[PDB]
Amino acid sequence: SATRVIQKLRNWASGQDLQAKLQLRYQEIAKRTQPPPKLPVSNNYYCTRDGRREVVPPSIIEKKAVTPAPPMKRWELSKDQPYL
Amino acid sequence: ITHTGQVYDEKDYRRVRFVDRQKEVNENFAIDLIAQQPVNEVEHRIIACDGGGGALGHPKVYINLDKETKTGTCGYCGLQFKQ
Amino acid sequence: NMTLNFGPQHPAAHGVLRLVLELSGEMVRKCDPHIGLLHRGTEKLIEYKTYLQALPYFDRLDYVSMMCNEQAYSIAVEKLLNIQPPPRAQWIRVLFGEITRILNHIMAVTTHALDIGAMTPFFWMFEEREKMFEFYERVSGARMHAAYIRPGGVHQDLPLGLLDDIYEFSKNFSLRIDEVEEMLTNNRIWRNRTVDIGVVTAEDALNYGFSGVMLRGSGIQWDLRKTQPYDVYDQVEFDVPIGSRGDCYDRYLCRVEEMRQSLRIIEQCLNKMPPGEIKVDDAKVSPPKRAEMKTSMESLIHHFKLYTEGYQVPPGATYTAIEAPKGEFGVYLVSDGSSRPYRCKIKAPGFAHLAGLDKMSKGHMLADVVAIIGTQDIVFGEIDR
Amino acid sequence: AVIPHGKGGRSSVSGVVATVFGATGFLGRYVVNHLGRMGSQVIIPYRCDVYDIMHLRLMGDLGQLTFLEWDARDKDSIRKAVQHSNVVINLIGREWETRNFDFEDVFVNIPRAIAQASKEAGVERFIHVSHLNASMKSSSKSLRSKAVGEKEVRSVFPEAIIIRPSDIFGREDRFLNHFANYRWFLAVPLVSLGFKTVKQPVYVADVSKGIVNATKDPDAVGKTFAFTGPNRYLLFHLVKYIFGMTHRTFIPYPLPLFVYSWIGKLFGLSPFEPWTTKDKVERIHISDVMPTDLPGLEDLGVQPTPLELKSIEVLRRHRTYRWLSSEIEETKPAKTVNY
Amino acid sequence: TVRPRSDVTHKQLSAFGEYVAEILPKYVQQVQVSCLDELEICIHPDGVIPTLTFLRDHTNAQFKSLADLTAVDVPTRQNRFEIVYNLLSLRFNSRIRVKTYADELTPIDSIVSVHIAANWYEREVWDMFGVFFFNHPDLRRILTDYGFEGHPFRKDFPLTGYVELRYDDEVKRVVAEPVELAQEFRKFDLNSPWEAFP
Amino acid sequence: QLITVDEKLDITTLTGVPEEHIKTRKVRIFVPARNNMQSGVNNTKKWKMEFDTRERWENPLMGWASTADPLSNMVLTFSAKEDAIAFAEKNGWSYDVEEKKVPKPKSKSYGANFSW
Amino acid sequence: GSDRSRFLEGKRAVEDKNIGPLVKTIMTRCIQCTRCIRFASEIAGVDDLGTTGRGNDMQVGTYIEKMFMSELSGNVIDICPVGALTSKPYAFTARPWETRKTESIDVMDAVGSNIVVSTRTGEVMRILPRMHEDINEEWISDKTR
Amino acid sequence: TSVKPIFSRDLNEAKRRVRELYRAWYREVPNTVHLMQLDITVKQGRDKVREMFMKNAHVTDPRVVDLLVIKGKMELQETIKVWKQRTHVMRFFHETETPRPKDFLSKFYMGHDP
Amino acid sequence: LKKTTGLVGLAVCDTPHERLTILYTKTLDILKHFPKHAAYRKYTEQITNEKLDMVKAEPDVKKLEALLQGGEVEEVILQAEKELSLARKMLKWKPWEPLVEEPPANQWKWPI
Amino acid sequence: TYKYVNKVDMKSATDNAARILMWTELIRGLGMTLSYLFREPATINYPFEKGPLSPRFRGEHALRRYPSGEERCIACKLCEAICPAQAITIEAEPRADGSRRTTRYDIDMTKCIYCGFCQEACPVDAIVEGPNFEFSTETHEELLYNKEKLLNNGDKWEAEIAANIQADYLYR
Ligand SMILES: CCCCCCCCCCCCCCCCCC(=O)OC[C@H](COP(=O)(O)OCCN)OC(=O)CCCCCCCCCCCCCCCCC
Ligand SMILES: NC(=O)C1=CN([C@@H]2O[C@H](COP(=O)(O)OP(=O)(O)OC[C@H]3O[C@@H](n4cnc5c(N)ncnc54)[C@H](OP(=O)(O)O)[C@@H]3O)[C@@H](O)[C@H]2O)C=CC1
Ligand code: SF4
Ligand code: SF4
Ligand code: SF4
Ligand SMILES: [Zn+2]
Repeated sequence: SATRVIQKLRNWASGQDLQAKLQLRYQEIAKRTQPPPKLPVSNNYYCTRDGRREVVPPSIIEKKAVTPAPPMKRWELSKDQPYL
Repeated sequence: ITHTGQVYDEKDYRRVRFVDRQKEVNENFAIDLIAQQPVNEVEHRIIACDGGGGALGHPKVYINLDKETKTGTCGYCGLQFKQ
Repeated sequence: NMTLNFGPQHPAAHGVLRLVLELSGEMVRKCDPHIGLLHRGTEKLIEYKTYLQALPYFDRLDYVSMMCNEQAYSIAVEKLLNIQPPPRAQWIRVLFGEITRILNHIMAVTTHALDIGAMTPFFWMFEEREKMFEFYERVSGARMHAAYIRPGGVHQDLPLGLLDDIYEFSKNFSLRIDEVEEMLTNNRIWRNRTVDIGVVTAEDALNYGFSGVMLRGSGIQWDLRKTQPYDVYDQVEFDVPIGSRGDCYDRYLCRVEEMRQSLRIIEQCLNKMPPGEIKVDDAKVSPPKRAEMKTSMESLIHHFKLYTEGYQVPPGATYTAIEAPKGEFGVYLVSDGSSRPYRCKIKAPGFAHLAGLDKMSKGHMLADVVAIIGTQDIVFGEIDR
Repeated sequence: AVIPHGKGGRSSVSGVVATVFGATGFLGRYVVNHLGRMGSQVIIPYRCDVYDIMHLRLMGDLGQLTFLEWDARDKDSIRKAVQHSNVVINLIGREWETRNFDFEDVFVNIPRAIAQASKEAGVERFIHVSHLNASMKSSSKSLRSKAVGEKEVRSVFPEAIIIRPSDIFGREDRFLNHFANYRWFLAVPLVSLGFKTVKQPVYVADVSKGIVNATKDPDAVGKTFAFTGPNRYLLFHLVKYIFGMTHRTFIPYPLPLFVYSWIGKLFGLSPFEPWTTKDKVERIHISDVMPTDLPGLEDLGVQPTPLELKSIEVLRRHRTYRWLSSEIEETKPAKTVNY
Repeated sequence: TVRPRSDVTHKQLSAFGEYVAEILPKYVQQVQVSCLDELEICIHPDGVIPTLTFLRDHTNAQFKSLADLTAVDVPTRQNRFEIVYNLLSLRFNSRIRVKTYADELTPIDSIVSVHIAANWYEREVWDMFGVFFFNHPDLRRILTDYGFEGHPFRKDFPLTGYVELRYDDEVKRVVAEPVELAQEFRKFDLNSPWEAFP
Repeated sequence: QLITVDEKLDITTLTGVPEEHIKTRKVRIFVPARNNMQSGVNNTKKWKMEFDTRERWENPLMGWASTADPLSNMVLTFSAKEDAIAFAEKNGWSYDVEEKKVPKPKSKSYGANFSW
Repeated sequence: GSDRSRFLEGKRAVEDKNIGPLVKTIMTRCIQCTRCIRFASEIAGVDDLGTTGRGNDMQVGTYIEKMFMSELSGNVIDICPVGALTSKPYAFTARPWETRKTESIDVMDAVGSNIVVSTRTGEVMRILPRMHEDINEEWISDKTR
Repeated sequence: TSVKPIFSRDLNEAKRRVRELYRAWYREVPNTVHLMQLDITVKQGRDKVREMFMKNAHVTDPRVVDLLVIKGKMELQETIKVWKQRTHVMRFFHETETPRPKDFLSKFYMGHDP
Repeated sequence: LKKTTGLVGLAVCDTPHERLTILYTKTLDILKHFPKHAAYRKYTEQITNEKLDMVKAEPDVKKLEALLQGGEVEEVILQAEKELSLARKMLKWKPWEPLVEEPPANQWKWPI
Repeated sequence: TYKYVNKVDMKSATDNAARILMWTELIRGLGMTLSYLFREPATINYPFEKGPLSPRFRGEHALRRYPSGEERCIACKLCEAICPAQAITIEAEPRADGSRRTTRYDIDMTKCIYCGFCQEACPVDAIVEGPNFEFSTETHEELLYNKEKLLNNGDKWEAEIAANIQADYLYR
């Protein structure tokens, strides 16, 4: 909330719309005291869902040369904004 | 003297600390406040004691008020229950 | 020449540096940065602390990027355990990881300027950073070193109003960037101070292990969020801002773009965050819920053991790197079967960058060195560890 | 808890609580540092402003040092300070006589009161510090007064330790310095050209280590002591030693004590702090003392430190730049006297 | 709660591990792709510059950047320190670990020639663990105090050191002092005695 | 190359340990014993080298336990007697090896308690 | 075991009795593992303890309240894996992770039983047996504990 | 048994380095006292140097003496340069630390630790 | 043609097809002095051959690049020149030999 | 996807010299700072309008008490076994009611890190970490809190704590 002249002073001097993007929170802010929530929570044997025990001790290990992995696909310029 | 003693002996040099100062000591001893509470009468042989709350109190343990001889006391609240 | 030890207390840089310099008249002949002024022993102490009680060591390595440091450890401990975080948690880590990249860049661009002498950009953005802290405080409880991205997920769900408030901040933040944009991008004074200063050639950047915007600023194509994706970044779309003429300016322009690209990623995360729980719920790894531990015995035992003893991650070793705002932050965690780690080498994007200062700042005067440290975004917590 | 229970150092304890009254000035800041490094509690009574007692707060560890306000006019400040102590040390002493306090008060009346309460509180030791060569009719207002008090102390609280130190040198001293300061005003106007008067100077630490050893030494009870120091030097030579080490030109033009007496009078008039005064002038020129039979630092366990050694530290400031870097072997060699 | 993993990688990298082992038979003692899908080529200490040069400059394995150099100290092993070099290939989007063993008194070579990133990391390994790097330009303490005695990250070094600092008025300097801690660090013996079924 | 030397590789001077903590201090190689309170034998399998117990005293101000033994919380863990004696000799500490105490085989049978 | 619970029903409770001034039997903890009954009958020859009742209210406590008075008594604490009956003097003075454990020798009696002295912050908190096949094989006297 | 040499092969060869360091330090002590405005005398300091170079005077494993030199030289670099302030250098003199007594009766009389 | 190879240092190289042929051909030779059956010679000669095979099969740079699957050709060269240096360096370090020394016992057992 | 960031007719040449000679481009910055003196400062009146916080804000510790008046802490030692700064010492006894309570409790608030690993581990909600952050002290001793500077502390903010616990309990 500022005198229109003063704010047009800031819109003209800035060059950008300034009533729209406020750096100050007036009603933009969510009010506090949000209603209480209720967070979301057979054959559920832990032996089937064992992440910890699933891992194994490390594997120890004419012919054609092999790269560590297929060469990285080169990226391509962005469609929306190629140059900025 | 704190609810747990701690009172410094007059000779203790550890008393200078409180000179030009004083001693932080809570006046509300839980040994007595819990005694200033009505024994919770119950009908059932065993009773629960969530600490007067679900998830805002203490872990829920079932106490055996089976002998009037003894009012079960949940090890967490110190609340005596009168069968 | 003249050995002027740049001030350890000097207001420039991050105030934990010495940088003995040889002054060949006005220009600086050589730099020998003497870091160690903030070596608290982070890696030694972690060996004596359980995996949960070491997470905090991490948000305090690069205090500007809080939750991304943690996201590394959290990824490293998860891989050792072969468990993955639940879907909502992965989006929350990407949501918080992008808020940290905006806040690191607001830190790096604005503090570089005050070193240069521009004072207002810092004040306008820092108010925008206090708004962002509030988001950390309103999800974790602290405005810093939140300890929110824990192994298996985040510690607690997002509060009921956070995503609306993150939209309102992201909605208006873009104007704040180009407001700094108009202030510094075209100014004669900034371009002269920044352009063609500390040019680093592409092969030299890879050889010196720069691995960050310093790597991308010279035109090398590597982000680690699109090369080796972590979490759910594979499901969010963004453009890496690479640059040519590897000079401070191109590096500045890249940092301003990543703030803009992060708003694009934050936009997707709010639009597509899944309903679900925030922590994997095999109680062996992530602690049982407050109601469950107070009503079911298996949960009390699992809470007692997890808090008192620990996860006991299976024996192994892993190097997991995530794109922290500064650059590649990696933890080499060596683990015996015990609940507390055996070694935790924190690779700091910054130990490599500060080494480059002598090569990058050659044929440069005293004032250029202030810009050279500024464009490495070095915070000495990560370097000193 | 008089049982020291720890490896020597901070965080140990040697179990001796103490009230060191003059711990705002020159000697007490070292006493607290030794009593303190000896990890003994120290109730430091301060009438000063806290901003000036901070320099004392680190010379100790968590809880070791306790502060409380005391004003000599009123007791109960003396009483509560000494209430829980077992050791008491008296370091009160002022060169000039401020309008509110006379050599009477700072050297007799007060130490008496402190010792009064000391005995009343049951403290075992009342280490008291009176000046060396300081007896009745010693032709100096203070020294005479100082001895009068020594009696008052002994009377009220017998079995008290009484140290009588020689001139005390060491950083922030007003001995070497007073002489050094002469550089500012003309040249050293030494009476007797500085000859005919000899002074034994002792380092502050040597006295401080002695007071600390005495607080903890059993045989020290009811024992007077004189901390004379290693070498006896004639005044002219010591001013010349202060110069050369000060690296500023020296001129020992003479004059009679009576003139300088009248002179300092004016300096004393200075409201804040006399640069010099009749009493000081006297204790410098006329004051001369030969210890004869008193235990001393060696007896109490300190090897008196010669002035030849620790004089850089206290005069390296008084040099102009371009001389500041001057080392010690370069300093004009000194020489000792017997007389 | 079971990592989403790609078996393609295990195989592809395993295959590279055999490739590196075939190309350099003289220095590689054991190659293994762990189940975390990462690769580790363990080399004799003498192979530090040959193995890393082959990886930095080979068309089928370009490993341009040194992610980090660190040394785990297993006190039991005869050669306690286990220097580990983690390297990244921007070209093939993959990472490798070359780890070699060094004792207290046997130095290993310096890769500063192969990667200039290591100039600092090698100084930190010397300061932290005491491993010495041969023909290393300017090896000297990176992180510890100028006068520090002892190598801190060694498992045999006390957490809290032996010296601490304080300002002593009597000497007007920050003086060291044997360490006295007001609360020893309670060492918790938290480690279960029931082992997990593998 | 390959010079020959005959020392017990005393690195006592490369370690950096203050003399008094390398001279008057006895390591005690031993395989930790089981916590009678539990029956898990996973904490009695690796040899540990712990140092002597020196003064643990009380902080006068808060009553906490204080100490001046820098090497107090030190429990190096080895995998065999041989590798622990080596480390102690390597660092110049005095050792007191204690042989392992594995329970001997005690024959157990269910039916036995039914005899008469 | 299992990450979660499926027991949505009501738990049971037994009645704490007094077995002596050394053993605190908060026996609602008991997993009816009958180690106590056996030790009491096979190592210490005092057959005072026993099981009473069938079903889910089998409580392993003395039918009449007669204290378990015998040497070798405190071993029940160490041998009950559950914390149903534990030591009354060392009731709540500590918690095991903190206790620093130093292995030493029994001096109260001449059998020289091996023992582990558990010390926290410098005062002994409990002495529990450590196994010596020949001298004390996992057991220590009521006196030396 | 066989061991690779760090830098020197025989103890004698190495000692050549040990002396090339002694000299260096000796010729430096004077400089330090003046540069770092230390207060101890040239003689006094030079004494310390010998003490140290002497403290280590019992090892015979060349590799160890090859290693202590290096550590030794590094300490010069810092001291030659002023990378080390007065505090650092003066720490070699235990100025505040009260030297611990050694006599048994002198220890029994204080501190339960041996 | 190409105004600037993205990477800062690498500068546009005219005659890409030529520079390469020379570097690749030199290499195909340095490998010759390697022991008959040395993995390096057997594999690096397998690669260098395929690239020389395309360097001469296709005359359009941009095209060539896709085939060599490198970055800008100015890079395919940077690499061709380094392999040559490794090839020279490898022939001295003689990596093909039998292992220098087997690890001491238990020098690679992590759960220690 | 990658994006380039930094990659003459007289009309253009004059335009370039009109932006170098009659600087017109440092003017687009001066008007940019002129756009901000006329806006409302964000500064809050500090002592009178303290900034905004959340019920999750972790500050000064406090020991909650059961409504009856019975201390909630049952000396588990589940809160120093996790406290990473190694700050807590809670030596306990049977309190002579037969109950189970502390004789000792401690935080050294010059070691604590306000991580809240003690409020989430406590199975009874005894130790919390309140929303204080104005408790600076002129001395070192006033930060080594004892059980009575945490219990009467918790006898102070319990009207203000419980609202925030009840406000966040579900999310926890
Ligand atoms: C044909 C008719 C007869 C002939 C008539 C005369 C011939 C035509 C004359 C045309 C004159 C054009 C303007 C010339 C004067 C302006 C100063 C100038 O020449 O510019 C120098 C400098 C340019 O900077 P740069 O882009 O780096 O150029 C050098 C590149 N190597 O500029 C700078 O960078 C200086 C920047 C310093 C910081 C400036 C900050 C802003 C200042 C705002 C001031 C606002 C108030 C000004 C008015 C005050 C009035 C009292
Ligand atoms: N060379 C020397 O200094 C020698 C000293 N002595 C004796 O040793 C004692 C200590 O000397 P020194 O410390 O240098 O003397 P100071 O001038 O430093 O005064 C000693 C302390 O006494 C306090 N004090 C002075 N006057 C009063 C007063 N009226 N009421 C309360 N406190 C007061 C001062 O604190 P505040 O700032 O609050 O006044 C000061 O901290 C002296 O009494 C002196 O007689 C003996 C021989 C030589
Ligand atoms: S041993 Fe412990 S648990 Fe097993 S029965 Fe006897 S008491 Fe119940
Ligand atoms: S505070 Fe909570 S956790 Fe810490 S002891 Fe008391 S109850 Fe157990
Ligand atoms: S907050 Fe973290 S640090 Fe402070 S006490 Fe609770 S746990 Fe220990
Ligand atoms: Zn209850």
